[PDB]
Amino acid sequence: ENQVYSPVTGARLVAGCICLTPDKKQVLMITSSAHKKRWIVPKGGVEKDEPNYETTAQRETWEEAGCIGKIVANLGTVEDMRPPKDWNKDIKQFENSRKDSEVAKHPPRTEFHFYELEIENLLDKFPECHKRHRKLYSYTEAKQNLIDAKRPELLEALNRSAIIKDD
Ligand SMILES: [Mg+2]
Repeated sequence: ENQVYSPVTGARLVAGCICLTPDKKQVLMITSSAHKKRWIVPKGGVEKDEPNYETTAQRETWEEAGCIGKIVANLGTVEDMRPPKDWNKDIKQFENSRKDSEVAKHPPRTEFHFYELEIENLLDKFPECHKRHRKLYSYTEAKQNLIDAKRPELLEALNRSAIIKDD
């Protein structure tokens, strides 16, 4: 009941960080709690008392990755467009238009507000440090992790960052 939702779409409002090394060659990823073998980036629900998305983003980056640094860019918004859980056994599923196919119209699950952070410190002890792993990855490696994790929206956030893509 601390959770904030879009007054328009009902999507849950979430903020997180693309945390880059000063040389911009690697990004910090954490293992998912829902899927322990899948590598994602730190993010979490904005809480009712938080005054801005930067606050949520830096709180989640500390709670989930033991990462501290400074926000150096606003990477804007991306949306979790994954269908509902009930969808799989539904009657109508897809919409087709002559030269393309799309999944049937639905509201986003989540609206993500992402910021790029320059890592200033990684600490060995942090709130979720026994419940998650956290590791730096080059662009090529991070990109493959996020496809494997089935999170293209997190890949879109990574691609807006200043991470060096010429590995
Ligand atoms: Mg989270």
